[PDB]
Amino acid sequence: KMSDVKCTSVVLLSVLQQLRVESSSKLWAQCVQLHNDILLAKDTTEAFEKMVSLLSVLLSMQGAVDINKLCE
Amino acid sequence: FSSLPSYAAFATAQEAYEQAVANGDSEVVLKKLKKSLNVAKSEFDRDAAMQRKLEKMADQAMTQMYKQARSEDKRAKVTSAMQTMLFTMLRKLDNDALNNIINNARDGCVPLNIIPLTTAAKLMVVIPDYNTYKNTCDGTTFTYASALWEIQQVVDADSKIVQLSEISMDNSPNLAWPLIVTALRA
Amino acid sequence: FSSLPSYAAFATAQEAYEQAVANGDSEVVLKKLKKSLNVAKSEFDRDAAMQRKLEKMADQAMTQMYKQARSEDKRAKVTSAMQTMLFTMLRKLDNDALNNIINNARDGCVPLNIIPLTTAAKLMVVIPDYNTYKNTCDGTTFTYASALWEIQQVVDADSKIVQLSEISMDNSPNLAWPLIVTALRAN
Amino acid sequence: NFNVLFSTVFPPTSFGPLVRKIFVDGVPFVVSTGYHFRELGVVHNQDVNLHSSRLSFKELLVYAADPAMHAASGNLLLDKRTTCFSVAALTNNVAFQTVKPGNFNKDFYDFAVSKGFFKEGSSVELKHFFFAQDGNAAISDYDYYRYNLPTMCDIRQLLFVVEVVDKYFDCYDGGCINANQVIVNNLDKSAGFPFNKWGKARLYYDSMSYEDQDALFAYTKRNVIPTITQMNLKYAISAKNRARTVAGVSICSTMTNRQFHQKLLKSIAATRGATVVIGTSKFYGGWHNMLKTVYSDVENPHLMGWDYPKCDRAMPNMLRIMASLVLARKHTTCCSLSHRFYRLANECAQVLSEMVMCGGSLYVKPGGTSSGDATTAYANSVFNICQAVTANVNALLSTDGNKIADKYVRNLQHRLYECLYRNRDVDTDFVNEFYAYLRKHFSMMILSDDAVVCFNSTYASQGLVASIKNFKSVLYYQNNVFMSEAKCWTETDLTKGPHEFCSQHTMLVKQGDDYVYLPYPDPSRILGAGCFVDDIVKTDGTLMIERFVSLAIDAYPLTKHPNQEYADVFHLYLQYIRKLHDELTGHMLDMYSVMLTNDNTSRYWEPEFYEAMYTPHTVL
RNA sequence: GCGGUAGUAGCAUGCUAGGGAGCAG
RNA sequence: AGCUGCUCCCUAGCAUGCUACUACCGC
Ligand SMILES: [Zn+2]
Repeated sequence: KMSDVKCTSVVLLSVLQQLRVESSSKLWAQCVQLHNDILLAKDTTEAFEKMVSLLSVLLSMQGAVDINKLCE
Repeated sequence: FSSLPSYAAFATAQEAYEQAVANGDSEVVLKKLKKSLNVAKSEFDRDAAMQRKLEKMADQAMTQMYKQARSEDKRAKVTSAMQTMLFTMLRKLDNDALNNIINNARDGCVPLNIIPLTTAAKLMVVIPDYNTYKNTCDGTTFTYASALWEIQQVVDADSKIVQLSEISMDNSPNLAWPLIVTALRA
Repeated sequence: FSSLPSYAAFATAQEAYEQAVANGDSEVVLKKLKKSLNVAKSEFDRDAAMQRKLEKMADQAMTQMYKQARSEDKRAKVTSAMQTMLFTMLRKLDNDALNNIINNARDGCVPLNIIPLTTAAKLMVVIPDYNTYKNTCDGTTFTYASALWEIQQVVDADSKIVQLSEISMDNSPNLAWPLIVTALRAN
Repeated sequence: NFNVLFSTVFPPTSFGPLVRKIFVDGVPFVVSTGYHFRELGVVHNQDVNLHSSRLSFKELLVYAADPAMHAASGNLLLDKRTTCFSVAALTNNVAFQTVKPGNFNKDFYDFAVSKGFFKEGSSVELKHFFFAQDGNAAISDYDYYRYNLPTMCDIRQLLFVVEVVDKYFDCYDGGCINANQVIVNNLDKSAGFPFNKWGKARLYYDSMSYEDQDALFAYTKRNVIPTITQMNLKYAISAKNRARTVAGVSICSTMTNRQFHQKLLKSIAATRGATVVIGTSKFYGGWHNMLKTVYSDVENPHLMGWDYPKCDRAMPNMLRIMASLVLARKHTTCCSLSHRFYRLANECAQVLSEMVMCGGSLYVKPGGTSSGDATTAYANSVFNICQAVTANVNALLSTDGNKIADKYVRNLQHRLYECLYRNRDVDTDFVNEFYAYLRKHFSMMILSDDAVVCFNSTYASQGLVASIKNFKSVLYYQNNVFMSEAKCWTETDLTKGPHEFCSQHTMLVKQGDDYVYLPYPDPSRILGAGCFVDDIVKTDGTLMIERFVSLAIDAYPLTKHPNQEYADVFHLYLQYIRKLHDELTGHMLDMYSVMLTNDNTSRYWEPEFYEAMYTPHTVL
């Protein structure tokens, strides 16, 4: 289960980075920090809370049209 | 490779030698067909060698350029494939804490900061309508990210503080609806 | 390989061969026209195969010297670029203060880590946090390297202009914080 | 050794180059006409010339690589992020370089979970990932040079240890070579600063004829050329979040250090059965040869290994100088004496105190080795052997001499102290004797700081040879670091080889009729290389395939591991290669309408191909 | 009937050169 | 954007070597 969290954190940071999020230094520092904690986590719960904290960054933006990319 | 012109000549020579060895008549008359048949495999395996290597040459070059075409078409679409792959993995993940905020953002509750994780610390969640208010905020408690927050500073879009008891259905079309409802974690 | 002295001779030999084969007079005729195709073949052996190798050699040499010509052009271009860089960067350094600091050396050889110290016309500070900012660049003027500098154009990590009133204690967590203060040499 | 002490008193602002304003074509330049080291004193140029008419290509090259006129025309810099002495800022705004995360290759992960991998509670899990770094990543790692302190060395013992370390390197041969004998693999690398603004090393190796290089290399035997060095971050898989920095030296350093050192360098990389094992391969039964070389004849062995914590920055400056001197101790005929001293001065001015250009501004590197110059991998080995001999000397001297019963090592102790402190010149009889004793009781195997030591044990228990505490003490008081006893292991049953060497474990398996030692890797490393990649080319196996072949080659020896969940990695790799091949054929068939008329590719998805590479019969 | 040389094709080994990728310090 | 070292894969070339077929030459 945790491996899914690590892989999706890698993908999330990839999409965020290509979303020109590294042009705001504090934002990029927070994102990189959270990524490195997720990758070095040993239990699944704090991984998930850091995961949702990281996802909130992408959610706050308005570049990824969400109702489309969730076509199910 | 049998559809080459030299194969016909080789076949005629082979038939001639088969007839000769089936008759076994002379010593030199058949030896003619070692000066005319041993040659017949000289303009045959010289013409049927180069074409066979040409076939694999063409195949290897075609594969190389197909791979180059695929490589140029892949690195030019990354910023759609990354998002598709991400959302497929997310819906595979199946965690309620995620689904809550994903649905909420799908209808409008986009937070205006990083969701804090400490028991303290502040959160601000845009709410653009009233039906959205019905599900999330009830009284004084704010339900979001599968957590329990405390409502404190409802405000309209023209930067005017709007009280909590004012929020109701009939008087809802009286406010700048993009509310920014600041709260704190349990 | 079709316009060589040997194509004509081989053609004549084979023409005689076919003419007298259609005639078909004697076995010695066949022997002669076989020993003619078996010598005039040497003619097309070397006249059209060793010259087939000279072309390969000549092409190899021509491409080699083409490559060497390009090699010797790139040298001229890099030389021009390097000399222009030297002559354009020299133009900024020769202030009179450099003359004053070198002429007073016992020999004329001054250390390198004191030339910018006593001659540079602009200082660049980098501060990690407000605590270090207060003990280094507080106010519009400050003194470093036993000189007097005045501050202008304060910027941050995103390289956006930040005015001096913003950097208080409580406003500090709202700034990208490798702040880079640049100052001029007051006199 | 005395200048290292009497230089921590004078201001650190009056060191480095000793530039002077010379005139060329009626224009005043600023060129470096000397140097001022902490450990070598003042050194003056010999062929400096005022009033030059026109500059040649060599003059332009040597005047575009000096930091003198670079720094002397830049704005001052006061940097509070670091404690290292900043110098100047060429630009007008510092640049912050970040490190991106690695890409995900999902299809292989889907295949892995399909076969029953990554189940919770398994012995194989992901640990090697592509970490990311924030803005000020480079400088936060260059700051680690604050672990370098001016150190004093016990000289009356160094002038015995250097003799023994030199005797370790007598079988080889070296000397200066001409321009037409250098060998340069991969001639399309960067050319350092400021040359990387114009082209890779090919242009600078092409535009210079075979006499310009020799004129330059003979010029630096009477002169000093200070250089600037760039610092770059690596982009590679890792098991810890700390970033890695490597130094890209300018072309003017390598272009001459190669000609100086190449004969010796390629004479070490082509010798088999020695102490240093650079060059010897682990394939085709080479690893077994190493392991049986080290076990050679020691009586009651017990293994011992280690690795140095951050070797390149904690290393003092005396040991680097000694290493360079031991490397240059073979030019007894090609160079006279002053050529050798000026070449040593050029080395120390290039890779021991040069002006590091970290980011967009010159800094000053205090000390330690630069990891990207010509001779890191051999200087590290020399320094490692020095540490070993120092530990042996310390352990043999510091022992109650009335307790030793072997009447022969008591005499070794006595004459060892005699030749160490009392005497003044070499005692090659006793140096030979000590070398014999060492190689008889302390067999060794070396790479660049990754060592293995097989020692007689019924001696080290009595302090007659080194132990693992002795390296701790020596590192403490000389290298100025603490050797935590969680990086150095110790084994006692040689039937299992070293616990770890070059990051590969050793297993004794049955090959054919006999027993061999194979190195198997860490399975998480293999799986992490499978999943996490860069670019986008590699999220699709069809375009590459070959990397899976190489990884299956590396991940073979796990097939003989008793642990079940190790061999399945190899089997998964085989099945994935098969799927890749027979889906590539289908895709090409459906785009075109014929297939690969002949391939003979089946050998790739059968174990016979991979088995060949661990059997002693080379087929290169 | 042998030898030798000249040719042509096929095959092997090795050396150099060029390109791609992976591991270790 | 570093210095080495080992290993795989593809192609080219030269040389060497091996084998087969044809021609010439005397013996
Ligand atoms: Zn020499």
